[PDB]
Amino acid sequence: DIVMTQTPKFLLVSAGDKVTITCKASQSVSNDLTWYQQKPGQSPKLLIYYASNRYTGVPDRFTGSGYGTDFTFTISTVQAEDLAVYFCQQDYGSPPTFGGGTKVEIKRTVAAPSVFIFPPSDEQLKSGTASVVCLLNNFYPREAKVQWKVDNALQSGNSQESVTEQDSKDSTYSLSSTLTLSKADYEKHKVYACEVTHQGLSSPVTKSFNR
Amino acid sequence: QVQLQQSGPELVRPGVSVKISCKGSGYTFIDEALHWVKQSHAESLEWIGVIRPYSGETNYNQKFKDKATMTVDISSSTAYLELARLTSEDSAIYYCARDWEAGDFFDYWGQGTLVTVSSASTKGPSVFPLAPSSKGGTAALGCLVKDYFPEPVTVSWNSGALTSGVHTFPAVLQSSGLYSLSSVVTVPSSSLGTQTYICNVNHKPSNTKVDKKVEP
Amino acid sequence: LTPLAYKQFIPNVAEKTLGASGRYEGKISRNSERFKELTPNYNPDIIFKDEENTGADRLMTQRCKDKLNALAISVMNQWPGVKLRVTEGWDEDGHHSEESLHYEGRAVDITTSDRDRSKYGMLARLAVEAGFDWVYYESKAHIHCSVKAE
Ligand SMILES: [Cl-]
Ligand SMILES: [Cl-]
Ligand SMILES: [Cl-]
Ligand SMILES: [Cl-]
Ligand SMILES: [Cl-]
Repeated sequence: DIVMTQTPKFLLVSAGDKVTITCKASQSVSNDLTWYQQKPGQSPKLLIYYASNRYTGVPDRFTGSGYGTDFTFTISTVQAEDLAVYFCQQDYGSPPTFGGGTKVEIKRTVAAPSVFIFPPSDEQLKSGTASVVCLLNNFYPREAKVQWKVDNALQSGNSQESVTEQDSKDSTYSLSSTLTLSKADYEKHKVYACEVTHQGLSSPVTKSFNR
Repeated sequence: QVQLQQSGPELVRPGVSVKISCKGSGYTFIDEALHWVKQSHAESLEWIGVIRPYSGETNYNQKFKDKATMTVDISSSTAYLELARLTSEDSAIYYCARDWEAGDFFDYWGQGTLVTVSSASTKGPSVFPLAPSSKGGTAALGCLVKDYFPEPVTVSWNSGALTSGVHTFPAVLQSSGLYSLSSVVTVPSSSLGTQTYICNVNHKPSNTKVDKKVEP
Repeated sequence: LTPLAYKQFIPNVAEKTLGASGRYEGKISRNSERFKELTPNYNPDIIFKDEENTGADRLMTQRCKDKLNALAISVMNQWPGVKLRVTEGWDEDGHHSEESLHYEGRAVDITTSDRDRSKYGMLARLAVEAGFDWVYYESKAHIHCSVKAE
């Protein structure tokens, strides 16, 4: 089976700059090389086939080259909407095989998060657990410190964070941190605070509520 | 408009078989080859095989010879992939995809069917409001979709009417072995009681559908 | 007769050069004055896939019909019960790299009716002998043939 080695694994690039991705086959595969783009959540979308032919409607900024083992995919002037994993595929040999992919991430100016906190619902409390949610909305870059404080005590081991894929319009991220306590523990304390440190903030932003 | 519509996500026990479906519309079904592709953590994308409805010819990747069977029902424009004797290595997204007779590469893909192989029972989510209390130019609200298994869940707002400003976070696996996520949306704060906000949660493996109203 | 090899083109020069099918003059669309130069091929012994369900694949130049019609005969002679098949002809909707001769009704992608890929190298040779100005074994799934402009 033909092995497709794709490099690099990851790319960080500003809107307007060039992207160069390489795929090398373990044996020559003519020009039987296809490039796809998979945006987050979505099925792959075909961009280039026969190494260099653009599919119907694919913008001019995407090109491809090569014949034999070594193939080059270029985005001439990368756009915000171009964030995705790109994959090559050969079909010279049977079975068709794919490369391992290249993730293309956008660099943009610093953007501070807007911060929001949400107490647990009464509905949830009825059931014996309290989830407290802190939301960091539309920020860049991804690195952020989110600290929970209960009656001004810094918590650890009782929260989990999740981060969105980069937004295809504004190239920001968003993050949720969820603090999970038993109803009993929740009811022992008054002040619940989410404290956020981020490069875009002059100093840490705290959102809080009193139970 | 060419469309490939696949069947929903599947929780399946090890040792059992699963049959998933792909219905083609917007072109002459019998005329084109239909391919199946597996996407997992382990191996990125792998081609499983192809079925040619016009001839009934099948070609399998040797790696799936003993795992996969491809069939088609011309009368319903539906291709089927049966995966037998499932182990955890079969957990993955499975896509169908068509070629257009330019070569064995694929313009139209299904949306993917997520197959989770596990002995655990399905569990549908509890859906809790993330209540706004903002009266800044913008308010945030959401739904906590807590304690479900397996993946995936979908979340829409106002039945797909609201899409801008929506963020549905990747699920996290809790220590309990159950998933949890939040879906949030920011809305100009003037529109809080000028528009109603309902999150529509679907967890197909448990046949759970919740339309939860989020209010101040 | 010797089959063409995979990815072989005859003559051994680029399609749009003078010794082959010559220059791309420009896209013909349904309103064109040049649209009148295209006429439909309804040869009953040629299968047209008609991907778009418009009949567009049948519209082609005079020279294209002549060569295609010759090929239809030689295909049936080569493999009794099998016929020439056209997968793509004139393109009104930009399904090709720009400057494709499909935009001028001067190029077809072809198979045999039975979609037996092992026949396609021989089908390509038949296309050469039928007088197509450029023949390219472009993929396992089809042969690309074109003709000079009128
Ligand atoms: Cl803020
Ligand atoms: Cl915001
Ligand atoms: Cl930081
Ligand atoms: Cl297992
Ligand atoms: Cl036949």
